[PDB]
Amino acid sequence: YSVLYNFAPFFAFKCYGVSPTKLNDLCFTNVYADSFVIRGNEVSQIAPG
Amino acid sequence: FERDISTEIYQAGNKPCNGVAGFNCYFPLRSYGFRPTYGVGHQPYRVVV
Amino acid sequence: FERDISTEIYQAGNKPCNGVAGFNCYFPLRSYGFRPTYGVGHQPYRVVV
Amino acid sequence: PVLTQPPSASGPPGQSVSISCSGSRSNIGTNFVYWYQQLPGAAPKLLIYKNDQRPSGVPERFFGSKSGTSASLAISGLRSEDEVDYYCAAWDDSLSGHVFGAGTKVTVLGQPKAAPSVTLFPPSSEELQANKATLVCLISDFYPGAVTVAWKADSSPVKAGVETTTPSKQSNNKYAASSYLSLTPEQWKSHRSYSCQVTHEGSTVEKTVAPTE
Amino acid sequence: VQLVQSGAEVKKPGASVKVSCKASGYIFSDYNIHWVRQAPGQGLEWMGWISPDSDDTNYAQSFQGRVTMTRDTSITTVYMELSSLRSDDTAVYFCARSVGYCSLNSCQRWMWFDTWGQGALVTVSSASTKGPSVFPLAPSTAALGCLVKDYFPEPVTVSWNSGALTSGVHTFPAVLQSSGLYSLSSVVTVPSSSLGTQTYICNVNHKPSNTKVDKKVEPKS
Ligand SMILES: *[C@@H]1O[C@H](CO)[C@@H](O)[C@H](O)[C@H]1NC(C)=O
Repeated sequence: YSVLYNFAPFFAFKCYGVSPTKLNDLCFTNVYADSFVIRGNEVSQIAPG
Repeated sequence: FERDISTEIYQAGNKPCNGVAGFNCYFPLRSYGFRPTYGVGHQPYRVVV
Repeated sequence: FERDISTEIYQAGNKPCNGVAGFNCYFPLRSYGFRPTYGVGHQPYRVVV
Repeated sequence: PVLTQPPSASGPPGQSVSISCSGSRSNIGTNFVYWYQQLPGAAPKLLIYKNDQRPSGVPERFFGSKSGTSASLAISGLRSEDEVDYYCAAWDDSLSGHVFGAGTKVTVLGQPKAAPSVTLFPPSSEELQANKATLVCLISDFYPGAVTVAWKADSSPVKAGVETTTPSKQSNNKYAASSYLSLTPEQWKSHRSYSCQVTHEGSTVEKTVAPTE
Repeated sequence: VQLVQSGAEVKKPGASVKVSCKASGYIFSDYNIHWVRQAPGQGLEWMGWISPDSDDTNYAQSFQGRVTMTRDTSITTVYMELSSLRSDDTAVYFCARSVGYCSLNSCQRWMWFDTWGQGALVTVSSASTKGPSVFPLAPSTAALGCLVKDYFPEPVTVSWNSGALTSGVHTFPAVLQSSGLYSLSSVVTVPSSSLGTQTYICNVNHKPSNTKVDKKVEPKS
């Protein structure tokens, strides 16, 4: 994840879990990576519940 | 966490639509428009989760 | 047995943050939404040791 | 301290115009930013809370965000409610309290030009018998407001204790200026005549009436 | 909820002015209040916050000693007073209620003014309270006007022919005077054939003075 923070300043980075800096201390096996494009006025309602 | 793709026209009521576009049958896919004229609130963000 | 009070921002990335926060460096303090509309798992318990 | 914003920013309807709000190290960036709008002659209300969201009753049309030590707001569609002013707000530690912005005015990008119509009115005999006389001459039905009234006693302008108001919006989207000047009636009696030639846009008009008529 | 408050009027400088805020509907034990001011044509400014259920208080770094505070929890109100008023303090005052509850200094970050109270413009000036003086006028279609002078305090109501004349009325905004008093004018538009054939009446009423004055405008040859 050290090569993640060089892809322009972000807009929203709120999370409901572990820190991005502590991702290297815990070793994983399965993560979902899906992406899409929405208008910038509709980013706000992407939230659990 | 599930994907869905379709092309059949959605019927909002009791109108039988099987390829025709009535006043109650609308196409369920609407596209954007992305031009530099639009401001910050109407621009595409590559939202990845 | 060590109380720690500090309003400084904690950096969580490669960039050094001194007065900017929101994307990569966060403020270390979060508040409680103490409302009486919850059940029992979120009520404020007045704990003394 | 205060927050530096442009005094005005305008755009044609149907597109998006933005407002900037700079901030210092302690004013913003380490804190959250809120925005308030106010209808003219009314109470201000919340626009964006917690730097991203909006309260109930405020539509999806409004949008605002911040990146570094500055914040930006985006609107899209200027029809009837976005002609009001907007304010940028935050919290800091130097003043230990809420510090607010200066003020931002947003307009739209339309009325035909109206020539000024000044009507001077001489005093009645009831004022002549009561030892009172006020020099009055008023300008109305003009757009845009650029009037400049002069108290000329047929030889030179007079400027001493001049009471002049500001033009205001009437019910017909026009302006109505006013200016009064109270003197002793013997000075008016010594005057040969009187005229208030208003200089609006360059179309100077003269309306001379006799003191005795 | 509704946030009605009582304003004040023009007053002598250096005196004490009382402005109160009423809370209705919601329970007045759990929400802080905030005081702000708005000069005409200027940005807002912050005063401080006062808890309703405690004597909690705090002021800004510039307005410390000229401000006090009083609570009336039985009346379910708060009381706001100003001592040693200034010339450039003619500002509308808002009883702003913030959502949540904060008394700590570090709590103020998450606070937005959820609701506001409608304000009344408080002004400070000196002039004896007396009835309006109507200044007679002659016409220059030729129009005629009605001039009223030294009315105190604001506002005044102008009526033509005791309410019989409604068409053609036109009022003017109030002006400032160097002596501290106020002036106003009312000019109507009449046809050129009815200056002497039909005579109109100009009337004014001032409800603080509780008196009525009438005249009879006559065009001069
Ligand atoms: C993205 O890929 C292109 C492909 O050549 C490259 O030129 C560009 O530098 C890449 N962007 C970043 C931020 O590395």
